[PDB]
Amino acid sequence: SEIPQRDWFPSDFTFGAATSAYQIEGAWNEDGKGESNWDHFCHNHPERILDGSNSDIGANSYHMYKTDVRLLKEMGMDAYRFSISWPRILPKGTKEGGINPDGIKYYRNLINLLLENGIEPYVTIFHWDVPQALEEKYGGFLDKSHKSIVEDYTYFAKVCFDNFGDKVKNWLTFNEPQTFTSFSYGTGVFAPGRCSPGLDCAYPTGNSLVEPYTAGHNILLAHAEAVDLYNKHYKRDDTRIGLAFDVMGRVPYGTSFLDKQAEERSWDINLGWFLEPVVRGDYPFSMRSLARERLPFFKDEQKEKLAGSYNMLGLNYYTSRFSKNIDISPNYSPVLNTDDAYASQEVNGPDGKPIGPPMGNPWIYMYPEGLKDLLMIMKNKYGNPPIYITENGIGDVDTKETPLPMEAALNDYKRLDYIQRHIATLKESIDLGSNVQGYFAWSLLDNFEWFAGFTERYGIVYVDRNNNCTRYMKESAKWLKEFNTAKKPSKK
Amino acid sequence: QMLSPSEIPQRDWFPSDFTFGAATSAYQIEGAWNEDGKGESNWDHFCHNHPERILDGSNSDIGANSYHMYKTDVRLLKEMGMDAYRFSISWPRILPKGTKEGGINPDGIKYYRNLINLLLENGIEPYVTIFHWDVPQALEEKYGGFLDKSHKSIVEDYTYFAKVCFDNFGDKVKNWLTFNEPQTFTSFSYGTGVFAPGRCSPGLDCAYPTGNSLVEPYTAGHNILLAHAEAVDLYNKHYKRDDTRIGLAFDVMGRVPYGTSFLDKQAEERSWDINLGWFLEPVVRGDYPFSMRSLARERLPFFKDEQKEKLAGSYNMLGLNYYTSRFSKNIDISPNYSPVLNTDDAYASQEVNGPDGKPIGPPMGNPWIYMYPEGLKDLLMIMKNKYGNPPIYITENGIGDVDTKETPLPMEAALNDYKRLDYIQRHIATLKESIDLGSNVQGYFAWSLLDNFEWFAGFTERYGIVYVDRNNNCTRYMKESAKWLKEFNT
Repeated sequence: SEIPQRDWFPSDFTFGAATSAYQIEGAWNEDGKGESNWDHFCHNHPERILDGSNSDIGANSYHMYKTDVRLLKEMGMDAYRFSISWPRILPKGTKEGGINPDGIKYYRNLINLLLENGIEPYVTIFHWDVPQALEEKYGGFLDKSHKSIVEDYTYFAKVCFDNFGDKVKNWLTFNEPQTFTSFSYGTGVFAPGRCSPGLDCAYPTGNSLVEPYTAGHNILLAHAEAVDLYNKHYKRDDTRIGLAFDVMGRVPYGTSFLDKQAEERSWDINLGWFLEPVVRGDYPFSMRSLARERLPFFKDEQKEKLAGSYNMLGLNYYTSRFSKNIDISPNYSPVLNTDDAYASQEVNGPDGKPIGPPMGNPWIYMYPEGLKDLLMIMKNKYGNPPIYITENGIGDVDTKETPLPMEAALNDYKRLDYIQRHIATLKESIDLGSNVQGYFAWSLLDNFEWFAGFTERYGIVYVDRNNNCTRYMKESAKWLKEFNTAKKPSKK
Repeated sequence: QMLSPSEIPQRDWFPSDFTFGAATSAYQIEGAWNEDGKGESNWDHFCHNHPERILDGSNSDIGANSYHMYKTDVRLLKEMGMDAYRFSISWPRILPKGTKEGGINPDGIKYYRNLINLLLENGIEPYVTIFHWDVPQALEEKYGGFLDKSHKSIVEDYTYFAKVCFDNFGDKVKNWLTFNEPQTFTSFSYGTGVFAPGRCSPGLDCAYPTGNSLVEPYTAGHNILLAHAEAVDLYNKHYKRDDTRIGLAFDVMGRVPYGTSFLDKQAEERSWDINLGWFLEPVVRGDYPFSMRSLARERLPFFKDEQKEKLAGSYNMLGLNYYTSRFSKNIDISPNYSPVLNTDDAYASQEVNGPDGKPIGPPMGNPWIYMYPEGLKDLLMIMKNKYGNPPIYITENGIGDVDTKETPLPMEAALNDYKRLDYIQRHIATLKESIDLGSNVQGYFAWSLLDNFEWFAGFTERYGIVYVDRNNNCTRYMKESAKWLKEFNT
């Protein structure tokens, strides 16, 4: 059968689940934790969240992590990817502000419990939760000096290396810098909600063509400094560090050679943006030729620290899009930073049919082939470095007007089928030379899905918010459980 | 060097309808530069006023004296069994003042009709290049020729010259090429300035460093495209017959990524674009390559919709002048780098020697030709897979034997041109390989039926398959290459 079996993959292969701090933790202002950009955004603009909710409680994992670890254990996961709340560790976001003991202890307890149970931690240092104190001091990642945020982020990473480096062997400095920059300062659907005048976001007094690039540049400088620090004082033979990129596969809209060029520019604007800098030390050629002065140059010293600043890389894959060419002409001018790719990303092809089957929410269309394309690109174009699919899954719609019955939410067969197909694609990719080494289902738990609030459940484990956030294994989780039971069965 | 007799191309390797011929250009072989009322050209002017810009300080006042010896040229073509002969028309020989009001020169019309008729008499099909770099000096002084900032005068004057050609030769000519190597013409004439009028950007070494190597080449190229579009429109609407065809020929050097980095693949891409796509894409889809627009920006003119419409599909066939290839190496956009020449807009260095230190192919003698037939195959695959697999003619292919005063080439050695024969045989063989791969190539023209004036190289290079003794009344002598071609076609 083509249904994935654990013996399809090497003994060393890794299978886990993933979450992020703001999305599952709760205890937003408990035990000294400082306010983050998201606490601020949700509390100030509930109307910018689909269901007007916030993650004050989320999945209450700050108090229920032991149940989280138990389920991970029961499912036989090899690893668990989670993030550290910058403001829970440093309430004022700086060294000056001081470290929060309860924050350090929370993560220390989680990490130790995971390891004791034989589950390897894959820690995301920054998963979009910027301490509000930094946002107010210098705009956080919008820091025009390119110094303040780099120093503050670097110290944050230092505190993580100092307090957890003896137990953590896998680090991810940043999660989806492209989504973060483009959504936060481009379309403004993410905190702080900035965008160009004329666009519909909470603060249409920004610049979608510039701020996303300013933020991205500071993120890359911060990543380079943190990795430099790591390699000089905390690096160990068995530890790895990198970052995770959000990536949607790209496929030519039509047959014209122009759509092939459009496709290339789209991989560039989405993946290339942050990938090429850590691979070779600079932005993709296409981006420098189109964004021009809006895309900052790197000093030679920065280019050096940037090139090769990873031991592994994560890819968060969910869907794909058809790329359609847009010619450079006097009748076209970019509005969003993503418009600099001179191509429109389409869900539907020229025949009026979606690239793949819709999975339920507004943007996820199933197209496993896209993942294979992505892996072949990493293999053939970017040196075939160690790759971990740090995120993959779907969100089941559940709203007040369209309630999702718990029994139906638990019988998540679409998610199961989707997960199985992507794991199968990983096997096909491996048989073609891909250096992929692990897979993480996104959302061990149903959680706060940013601007979607609680309208989408991505968990393999159901969280009953109506009843003390009690957890319930869904069919997907149960299949993963049997899948992980043994590396190599006997009889699959 | 020169291998296996079982590899030697045979005529039956190609379809009965395939076309094999030789090629020349007006200024290079005609001579009679000011005879029978012929007007002065940009090249007459350049060679006369700037002999130091020509390797041996020569000029083509006589060339191969084909204006008078064309009957012998036809004879040789006939003897070699050539199916066709590609030659060009001298704009100034037809229109001394390059304009309609300047009048048509009856002696010019006569000359070409005699050549064309004699060719057809001997069963040789004429392939006529309308413009082969010889602009009437009168137009150059009037508004700068293709530098016309109005983008109207030159288009009108060229369209009229084209009309005179269609009117007076269209009855016998069924194969037209509007322009020869537009990229070479624009870049060399206004970029590096090695070609007449010899303009370049201030601070650069050329006869007239008062131009702009980042704009003039594009202005000229833009006018050339508008001129081509107009001429083609005119042709289709008044001269096009079911059995006649029109197009143009592009100069093309193959491009191979320098190293294994994906960056060199992209550099190779931009290079094919700046060299070939610059003029190919406009005639294929009505606009310049995306890469060029993203890099040259406003230095690359926009087309009016009416023009994009006339440009798109303005050809029934396409010519490719192929001689060698280069390794393309990436150059990043940065505050430390600034383009100087229009060709620098491609952000890539063109290298002869690869990362292993070996030349892309064996040197053929002159300073730039390295034998790499595989590059021709790469080119035909691109044409087939990316640009609609249109009918293709290799309108130029060959090598130039160095023959200077310092190091004179013994005539006997000049005639035993085995290196050229080898090169010719290998590229023809490559056409057979490309055909088996789906290429829609329909013909091959060895460049230089005769040793001629090789532009800034003067007479230091002999590209002919037929030797021309300029010392003894420009007498012609068959070289080994010609003798093999004779056998090939028989």
